Amino acid sequence: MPAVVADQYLAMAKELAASRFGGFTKENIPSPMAQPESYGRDRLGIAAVATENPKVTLRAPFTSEEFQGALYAIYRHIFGNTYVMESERPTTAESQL
Amino acid sequence: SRTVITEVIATADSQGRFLNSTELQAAFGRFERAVPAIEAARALTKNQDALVKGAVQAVFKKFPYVTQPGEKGYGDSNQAKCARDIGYYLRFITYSLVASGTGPLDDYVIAGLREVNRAFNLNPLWYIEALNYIKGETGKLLSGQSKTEALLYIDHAINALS
Amino acid sequence: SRTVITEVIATADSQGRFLNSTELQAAFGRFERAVPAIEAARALTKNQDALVKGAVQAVFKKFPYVTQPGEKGYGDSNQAKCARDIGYYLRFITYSLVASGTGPLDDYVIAGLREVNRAFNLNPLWYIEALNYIKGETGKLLSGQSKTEALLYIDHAINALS
Amino acid sequence: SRTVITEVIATADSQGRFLNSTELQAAFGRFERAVPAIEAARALTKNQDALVKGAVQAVFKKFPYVTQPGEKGYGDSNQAKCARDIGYYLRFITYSLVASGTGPLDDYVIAGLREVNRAFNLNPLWYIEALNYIKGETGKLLSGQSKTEALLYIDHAINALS
Amino acid sequence: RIYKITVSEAGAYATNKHRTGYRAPIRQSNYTLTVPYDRFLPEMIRLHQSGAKIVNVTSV
Amino acid sequence: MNDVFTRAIAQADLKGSFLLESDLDKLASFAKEGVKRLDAVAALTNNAPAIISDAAHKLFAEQQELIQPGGNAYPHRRMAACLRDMEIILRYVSYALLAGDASVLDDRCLNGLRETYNALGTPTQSVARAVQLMKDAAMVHLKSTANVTVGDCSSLYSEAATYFDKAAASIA
Amino acid sequence: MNDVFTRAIAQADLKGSFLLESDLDKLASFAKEGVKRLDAVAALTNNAPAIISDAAHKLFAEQQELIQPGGNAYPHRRMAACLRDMEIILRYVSYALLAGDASVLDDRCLNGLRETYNALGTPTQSVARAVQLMKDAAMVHLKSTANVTVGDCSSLYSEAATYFDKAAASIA
Amino acid sequence: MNDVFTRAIAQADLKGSFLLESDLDKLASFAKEGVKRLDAVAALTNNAPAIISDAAHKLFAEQQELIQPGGNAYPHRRMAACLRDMEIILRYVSYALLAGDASVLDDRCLNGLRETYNALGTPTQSVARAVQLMKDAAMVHLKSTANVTVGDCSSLYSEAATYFDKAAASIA
Ligand SMILES: CCC1=C(C)/C(=C/C2=NC(=C\c3[nH]c(/C=C4\NC(=O)[C@H](C)[C@H]4CC)c(C)c3CCC(=O)O)/C(CCC(=O)O)=C2C)NC1=O
Ligand SMILES: CCC1=C(C)/C(=C/C2=NC(=C\c3[nH]c(/C=C4\NC(=O)[C@H](C)[C@H]4CC)c(C)c3CCC(=O)O)/C(CCC(=O)O)=C2C)NC1=O
Ligand SMILES: CCC1=C(C)/C(=C/C2=NC(=C\c3[nH]c(/C=C4\NC(=O)[C@H](C)[C@H]4CC)c(C)c3CCC(=O)O)/C(CCC(=O)O)=C2C)NC1=O
Ligand SMILES: CCC1=C(C)/C(=C/C2=NC(=C\c3[nH]c(/C=C4\NC(=O)[C@H](C)[C@H]4CC)c(C)c3CCC(=O)O)/C(CCC(=O)O)=C2C)NC1=O
Ligand SMILES: CCC1=C(C)/C(=C/C2=NC(=C\c3[nH]c(/C=C4\NC(=O)[C@H](C)[C@H]4CC)c(C)c3CCC(=O)O)/C(CCC(=O)O)=C2C)NC1=O
Ligand SMILES: CCC1=C(C)/C(=C/C2=NC(=C\c3[nH]c(/C=C4\NC(=O)[C@H](C)[C@H]4CC)c(C)c3CCC(=O)O)/C(CCC(=O)O)=C2C)NC1=O
Ligand SMILES: CCC1=C(C)/C(=C/C2=NC(=C\c3[nH]c(/C=C4\NC(=O)[C@H](C)[C@H]4CC)c(C)c3CCC(=O)O)/C(CCC(=O)O)=C2C)NC1=O
Ligand SMILES: CCC1=C(C)/C(=C/C2=NC(=C\c3[nH]c(/C=C4\NC(=O)[C@H](C)[C@H]4CC)c(C)c3CCC(=O)O)/C(CCC(=O)O)=C2C)NC1=O
Ligand SMILES: CCC1=C(C)/C(=C/C2=NC(=C\c3[nH]c(/C=C4\NC(=O)[C@H](C)[C@H]4CC)c(C)c3CCC(=O)O)/C(CCC(=O)O)=C2C)NC1=O
Repeated sequence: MPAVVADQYLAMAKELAASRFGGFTKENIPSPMAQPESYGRDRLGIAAVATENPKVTLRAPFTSEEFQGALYAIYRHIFGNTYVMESERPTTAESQL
Repeated sequence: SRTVITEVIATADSQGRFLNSTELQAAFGRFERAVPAIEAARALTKNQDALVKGAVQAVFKKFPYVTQPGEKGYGDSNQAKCARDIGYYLRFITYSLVASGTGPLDDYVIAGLREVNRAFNLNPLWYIEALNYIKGETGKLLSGQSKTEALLYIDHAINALS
Repeated sequence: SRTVITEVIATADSQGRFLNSTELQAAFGRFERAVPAIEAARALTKNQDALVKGAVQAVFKKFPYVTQPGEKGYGDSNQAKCARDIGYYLRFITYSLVASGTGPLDDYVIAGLREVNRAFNLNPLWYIEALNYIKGETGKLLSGQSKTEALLYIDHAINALS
Repeated sequence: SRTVITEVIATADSQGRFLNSTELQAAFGRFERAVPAIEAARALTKNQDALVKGAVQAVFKKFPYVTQPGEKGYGDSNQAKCARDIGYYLRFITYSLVASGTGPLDDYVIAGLREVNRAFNLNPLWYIEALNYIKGETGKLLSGQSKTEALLYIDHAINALS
Repeated sequence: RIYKITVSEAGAYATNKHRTGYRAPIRQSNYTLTVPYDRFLPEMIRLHQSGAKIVNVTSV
Repeated sequence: MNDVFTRAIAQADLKGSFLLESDLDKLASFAKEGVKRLDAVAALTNNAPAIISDAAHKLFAEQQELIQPGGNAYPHRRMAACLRDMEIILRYVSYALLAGDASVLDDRCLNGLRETYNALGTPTQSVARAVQLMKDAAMVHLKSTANVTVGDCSSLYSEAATYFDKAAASIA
Repeated sequence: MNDVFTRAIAQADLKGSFLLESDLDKLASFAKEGVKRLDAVAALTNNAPAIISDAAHKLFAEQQELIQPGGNAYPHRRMAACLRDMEIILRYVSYALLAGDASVLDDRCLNGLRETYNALGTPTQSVARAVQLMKDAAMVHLKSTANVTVGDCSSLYSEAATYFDKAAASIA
Repeated sequence: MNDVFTRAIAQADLKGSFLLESDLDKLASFAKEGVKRLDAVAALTNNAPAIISDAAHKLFAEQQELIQPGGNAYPHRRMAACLRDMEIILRYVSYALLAGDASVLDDRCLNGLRETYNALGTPTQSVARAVQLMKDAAMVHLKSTANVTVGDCSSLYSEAATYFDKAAASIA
């Protein structure tokens, strides 16, 4: 029997079905609701504050970078997201910290 | 997801600072690792079907009681779900290899895994055995650096199952 | 100090988790980049005298008023202070190169730099011109990716001053 | 331990006032039908050994593969450890009965149960089956509200294992 | 006045942490909390409620 | 959060006089049936894993788009979230059943729940369906006459039905 | 927040599919141009003070009404917030340039920026002008052949331009 | 924290002198063996549950006092604490192996562990024995030449032994 389709299209079909486990079955179809795992936090814009930014923890001994990053996170949370100027920065409180 | 580039960017951002030399060297390391990781992803994608069917048979061999009726692995639907699950695991391992991070595995598999396993009484030893077969086979499908990358991610999944 | 290994350990530790693929990829990138970095450290260590002398002379060329009576560059004690400070900057730059990270420059120079310079009325632009001279001379001293490593560290110092 | 008397006092101290009507007579609610609980504890204590042996046999019947060589069930030592674990559960059920509170269960069994079973690869379904057997046997050994009391505590442990 | 309270968490605290859980990272047993006079009583009441045992209390 | 007694007391206070003899008869009858009420709350508490496993299995049988790639229960994270929500809503229904009032359920559980699901992209109709299935399994367990003295408890079954139906209606 | 790799992974996951051969080829091409990407990111990072300085100089030369009494950059506090905003936008542009995806901008940098500027009464056209001037100043440092290997980095130029245009278009 | 590079830098900073040629040579050698170090760290990490399981099984075979009622690890919560402590000490040993300096282990954890174990009533000898058994278990995985290029890594074995033994000395 002569070929019914060109080999390029057979290759395309084979490699489309190769990227599925089981190829194309009724049981293994993608969900019509095409939601990624990060759909909700991405559409809400809360991905950064809810999952991505780590919880900043500071213990009794620490290096310089740990201290400075802790201070940045603290000022960006406690003072809202408002710009705190250098004249407003509390020095004695962080010396005690 | 939590990959090298994304960790770099997020750690720098939460500290309100640009990307420094260390962060760029991490990115450079990721870009160098891309070659063996993507070649391993190619190898595991190409051989996905024999891998998954052999893994299901390995599970049934180490856990013979499962196929008997009245328990989890009896029936075509249950075994089809088994193959689907191991296909999911392999898929997300390939995603991790491509992304050069445990991000896809953590977001899509590791998070909430234990609660789901308890809810449906799916024994983690099943999946550990399937991943062990995948490990043995990728020992024979890959070599050198790609082998090490694939093994890293497979062991990550196994360690997070146990 | 903030190094690649340091960031690896800190990030993996704060989350209470063992090291994994992304973290070891960053460490691998650091160990790979080490060779140009130590090359550059050796090159800068051999030429510290000429580099510091030229940097001081470049600062005096760019800000002639500094040397006039009543200003900061008048007196041999102040000239020695200048050369001493530029030697400190160069030494910490080589430390950053060796550690493969801006940790040494951050801890020993950048932290407290603004208030110290404000207190003693030290102009940052002086140090920026000195570091620009050193940056220019690394090109005639270094070639390849070592030049790039040295330049990122020197530009980090310059940005910290600017 | 989270006893109802304990919760009386804890709520009092948290709200920082004396023991009021609700709280004293909630303690009275305990003091009323403690007698069925004490009788259930006594009945469990006398028939403890037959209960433990029967529960071990029920575990072996529902999970026959376990007894086979190469896994947890094999070995007289593991048989004995099974008996000891079922004895522990029964003892803490009796403690919760006499205390009229689940606190002995939640601190001697439930707290840290999942991590321990995961680290020692102990299937919670074994203990669930043993507890179900003990539930069936307390159904026939115990009558009246006493039985009800016992059953709840047993079921509490079951709900902890799932 | 200022009061330094050296508290060493004990098994009564360990059981509470085993039930409730670590929403915050695990820390060492003994440490000192520096409080004013005004906060002193609520601080002591809270440490008692959590099960923590005070090693001692000093004034300054 | 108020129970049947506090509901009666609030209604009496609004008009501003004592609880009538009919009200006190109602409340005394409630307290007399409170033993059966405790049995019902125990039935819901001991069988929560069974009820929620059954409901989840039925729900992902009827609605397969939830558990397949792209679905809102696809990865383990969202599947665990789904089962967790089932646990929570069953918990608040049992609370309300013990209280004899649905104020705890409405006030603490279902008040911003539709808004949450709408913001997250969660099918509120699927959640309502899950609550209905979970009601059916719960009603199977409530009616169980083993281990418990036999007697009429139709009022309790109807009341638990209203609590689940109110949860479903509030979500959807 | 995604890079190019996690974006491809999310697409393949929505399909339920392993990544295709061609997808892996495009990803390996992205990772092979990675060193040029790193040099571009370092050019943005290292010259940021110069970029913000000359952008601000041009902007306050063009729009003098911003620095007049009653303008929006008049007191030092408003001028300082202006320079902080320019600094932040440049930082997130460099983040996006390293990631290869503009997801960081809309996830983080522009998440509520327009609402912020409308609440504050900031002229968003001036912020668009500032971002455009920062693009102009950045392109000089990106194209700088000095002290890096000579090659074609025009795709990186286009990508940085698109990121700057995205920030400007979201603000205005 | 501190690494071997940072240690050398700190020492050279105390004398106020550049890094001498010999120090540069030693650090370059360390960076050369850093690949083998990464392999050793991955060997410890990838088998952490197996190391903990084998060590705990061997220990509770040795010492039945802890398991039996009244022992320091009798209930499930104290067993879980035991396993978590062994987990943490393995994690810190692996961190120190990656760094090459035990600072990561010495400052955060070991300084307070003596006081914690003394207050809680744990037998420090048993904890030290657990760490030693853990070292013996992890040595087997560090020896394994399967899946890794065969070479000489006795320096890594010696350094890991140093970490484990001096951790135990901190507990012991
Ligand atoms: C996600 C990263 C991020 C961004 C982007 C950000 C922008 C930002 N800019 C702000 C204020 C501001 N932003 C500006 C800048 C504008 N006004 C001038 O006309 C210029 C044309 C223009 C800048 C080029 C000014 C002047 C203010 C102060 C407004 C005021 O105090 O009245 C504020 C309010 C903070 C406060 O005042 O306490 C935010 C949140 N914040 C962030 O955390
Ligand atoms: C909700 C809190 C609460 C209250 C208010 C309370 C009162 C109370 N006390 C009782 C018996 C009693 N109560 C007392 C105590 C008194 N004897 C002496 O005169 C002393 C003044 C005092 C000892 C401190 C005694 C001796 C009995 C009888 C003992 C028995 O029941 O056999 C009874 C049982 C009588 C009945 O119901 O038919 C009640 C209800 N019980 C409670 O649980
Ligand atoms: C006081 C609360 C408490 C409980 C409940 C408890 C259970 C318990 N049983 C254990 C051993 C064991 N337990 C079993 C139980 C199995 N044997 C088979 O016949 C059955 C299918 C099954 C029992 C139903 C086995 C096989 C072991 C030895 C294997 C191992 O170490 O994991 C272990 C590991 C350490 C040891 O005890 O030696 C624990 C923690 N331990 C406690 O301190
Ligand atoms: C994204 C990653 C992901 C994974 C991995 C995943 C696994 C997974 N498999 C499931 C079903 C299942 N999976 C299995 C697997 C078993 N079949 C037996 O032949 C084997 C011994 C064994 C596998 C090795 C079985 C039996 C079920 C049916 C359990 C039931 O009755 O609900 C379920 C319950 C939902 C459903 O009914 O489909 C989940 C969540 N889900 C996910 O979203
Ligand atoms: C630990 C908390 C607690 C429980 C569990 C409890 C159960 C309880 N159920 C009782 C009777 C009863 N229990 C029920 C309830 C059943 N009728 C139908 O079978 C239904 C399936 C089911 C309830 C929906 C009925 C109808 C009675 C008989 C009426 C009565 O004596 O109050 C009694 C009275 C003694 C007896 O007649 O046996 C108790 C104490 N009491 C408590 O304080
Ligand atoms: C309400 C409080 C307030 C103050 C104080 C203020 C000062 C101020 N002066 C500026 C410009 C300037 N100001 C000077 C002042 C210099 N000219 C020389 O004759 C002197 C040696 C020296 C002054 C003693 C110069 C040279 C510039 C231009 C700097 C530049 O464009 O880079 C700028 C930058 C923006 C602009 O171009 O206008 C500010 C913010 N602005 C304010 O809103
Ligand atoms: C520490 C952080 C770090 C950086 C910064 C880094 C940059 C870096 N740039 C490189 C070359 C290069 N750099 C550039 C970029 C420049 N070419 C010019 O035309 C443009 C103005 C400009 C951007 C388009 C180009 C085009 C190459 C050569 C392409 C290639 O290496 O394959 C190389 C390879 C050198 C070689 O193999 O010959 C590296 C490693 N690597 C790092 O680990
Ligand atoms: C920085 C790292 C770090 C360490 C090292 C650490 C040790 C530590 N171990 C603890 C408890 C414990 N640790 C153990 C373990 C011992 N019991 C014996 O059987 C074993 C041989 C041995 C384990 C090797 C036990 C049993 C407890 C519980 C003590 C009790 O409840 O009485 C506690 C009390 C806090 C709690 O249990 O929630 C701490 C702080 N904490 C930390 O944050
Ligand atoms: C992402 C994390 C990562 C890993 C895991 C990694 C492993 C790694 N192992 C290697 C070979 C090697 N691996 C080892 C270590 C083994 N040899 C002995 O059998 C020991 C038992 C054992 C150490 C525990 C050794 C000694 C070499 C030879 C490299 C050399 O010293 O020349 C190499 C260099 C060979 C090449 O790529 O050309 C790498 C990069 N690289 C990475 O970037």
